Amino acid sequence: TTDNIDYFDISDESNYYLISQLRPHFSNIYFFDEFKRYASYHTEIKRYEDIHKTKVNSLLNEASRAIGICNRAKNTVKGLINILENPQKFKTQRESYDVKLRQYEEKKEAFRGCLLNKNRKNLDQIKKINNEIRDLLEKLKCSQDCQTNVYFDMIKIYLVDFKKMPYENYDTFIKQYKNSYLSGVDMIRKIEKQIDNPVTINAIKFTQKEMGYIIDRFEYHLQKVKHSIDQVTALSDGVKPKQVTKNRLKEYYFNIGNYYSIFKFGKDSLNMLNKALIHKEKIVHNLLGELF
Amino acid sequence: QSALTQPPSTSGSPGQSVTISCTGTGIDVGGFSYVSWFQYHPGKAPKLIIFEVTKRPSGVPDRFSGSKSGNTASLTISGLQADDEAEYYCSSYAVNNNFVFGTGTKVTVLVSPRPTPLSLCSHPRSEELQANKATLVCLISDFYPGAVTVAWKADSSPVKAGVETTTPSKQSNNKYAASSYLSLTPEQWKSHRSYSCQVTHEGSTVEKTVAP
Amino acid sequence: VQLVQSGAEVKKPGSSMKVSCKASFNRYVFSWVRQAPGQGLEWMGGILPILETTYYAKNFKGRVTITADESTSTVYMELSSLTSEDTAVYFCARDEHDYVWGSYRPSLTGPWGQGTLVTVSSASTKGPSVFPLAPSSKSTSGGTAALGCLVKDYFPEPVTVSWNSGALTSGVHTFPAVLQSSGLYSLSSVVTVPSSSLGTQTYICNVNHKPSNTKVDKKVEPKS
Repeated sequence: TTDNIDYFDISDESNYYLISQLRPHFSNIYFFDEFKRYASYHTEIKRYEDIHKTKVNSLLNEASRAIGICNRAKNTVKGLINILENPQKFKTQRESYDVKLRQYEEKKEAFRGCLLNKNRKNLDQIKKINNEIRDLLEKLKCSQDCQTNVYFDMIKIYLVDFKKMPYENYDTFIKQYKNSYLSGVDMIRKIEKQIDNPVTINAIKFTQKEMGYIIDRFEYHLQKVKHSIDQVTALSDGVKPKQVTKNRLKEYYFNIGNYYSIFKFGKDSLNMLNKALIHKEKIVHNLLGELF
Repeated sequence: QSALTQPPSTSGSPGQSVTISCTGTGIDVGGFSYVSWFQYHPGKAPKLIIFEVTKRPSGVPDRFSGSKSGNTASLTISGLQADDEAEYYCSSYAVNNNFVFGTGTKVTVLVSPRPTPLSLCSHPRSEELQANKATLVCLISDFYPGAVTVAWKADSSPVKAGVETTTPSKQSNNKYAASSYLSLTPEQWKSHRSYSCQVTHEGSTVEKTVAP
Repeated sequence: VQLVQSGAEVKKPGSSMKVSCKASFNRYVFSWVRQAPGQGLEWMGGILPILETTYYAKNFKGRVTITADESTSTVYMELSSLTSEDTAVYFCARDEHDYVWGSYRPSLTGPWGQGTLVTVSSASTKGPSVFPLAPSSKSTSGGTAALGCLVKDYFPEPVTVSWNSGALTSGVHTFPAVLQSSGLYSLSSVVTVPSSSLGTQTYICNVNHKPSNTKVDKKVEPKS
């Protein structure tokens, strides 16, 4: 009996952008918020109110406006999960399990695609701001001797922001979950032939089918945060050039911002995927006790 | 996604260094910190040389060292040896439980002599000509490196039909071997004065000649 | 731990082929990687038997299927609609750790299989036609003349060539086989013997082609 399904995210066919039900939905919006701090430094591009007020906010509003069109699909799946993952509520009506299983896969994929199809134009605006950031960064007076002091002043801040996240705790929590989850798969697969409880066992199978999907989503950002933590740590210890070309600095800014925005994107998801995992395991702890 | 990029050939002298690259996208290499390398001997199973971009397995010598920076991972083999001559692949995890390899980088060791091939040409036998078939057996051996080009001349006339040449093959003495064949007919065999087998290796051509 | 795959297979074009991979607790993922001649390694797909999830590369959509049996811990890979381009050396590679190698699955830093070669060819099993290459007395090459046997038109590989029932080893050099346009193989084996023995010593090449149950011994004599 879950009361939230914000763990559902979808990736485009190109697999470059990620859309989530939690604000700001996109990983690149966090990068747009961080680019305003980059432009806040340099004076030749210090005009940052135009990007903040016009493009970014309208994109964040158009993204929040797009998910509201899939609210009926979100509330439709939320009702089908609570009925299927609870045998007492599933047995109230008399629809067969295999029919409700096929409806769940079709009703969920229509909601996921609703988040992607209603944001095709928003993804096209994400590219418009990335090219806008590149076209704006051309206005710097530097060319071949661009200073990187602000580039390394930022890395010192990014190392401190990484210390607030408990990676070791998240690494121990996920391994604690995958062991109690896999052990439950062996238990059901060992008594399904000796126990005559179809309405409850099949419902326990329906819950484990979701839990494996959350671990696939919870580990994605964990891999991406590990990328943001490991790559930035090497930047503070690697080469520290005082002068680079203008195009190389555009690759310097778009690199750390792509790492930090993904970091802040993974920190928000894992905080939700934490409760999303625990809730599914609380049901199993009660669905198994109800079984015996 | 797309297969990772690797230079097909990398060279290095013994006691010096060599650096190979591994270019990918932001969804395979530039996405995760799980980029592995593999040394590959043809015929046997590959061996993991590098795990997690820069972690070395047990037993791997300390001279092997990998790295990465953004979208291009690079492995460096220091203090080259005769055992380091093999194909070196790179790999990386990708989104949605996808795993992609690389195109492979053939590593060579510049610690070897360069002998010219010794060609041995054999004319058709009496038993083969009695079966309405003819095959000129031209054999190549003792050449370094393994890169020869074979050309056949039928009585000072270049012949291109019936020619079949194998790819080079390393011998037991670390040199290479190859062979070529020329399928003919008894009439074409008894028509010309003599056939030749020209084998060009490193700009130097060695030719043998047989005649009825 | 160690992996053991099935022996070499030779399948006809269009047929269906399956390859085994027996392993010595089967919670790891088991992948499959091949290498076409002159090509690079290519991951095909994996299978997590604990979760019953099967992965497949995009280039193989429906042609590869991966099954697993917990009783014997054997992962099978079956490739349907075999073409002449599928001839490669197929490996099976498990992951390093079980579900706890951070989150790098399918990672292939674990143990590998010994390898299984698959030859896709339309040619049929044929015995070789061996011809004796007489030693050219005109070119003795310094007193150590050369004779040999020509193994022409045989299928499939390989063939074992010996001389004097293995008694003669010095000078023997069996060259690798050639693949004609007709799909049949051909090779040669040459010995370097002193020219003084060409008129008194008998030399008999012994070619053994087990797939066709054929064995030919040819008497190589000087030209006369």
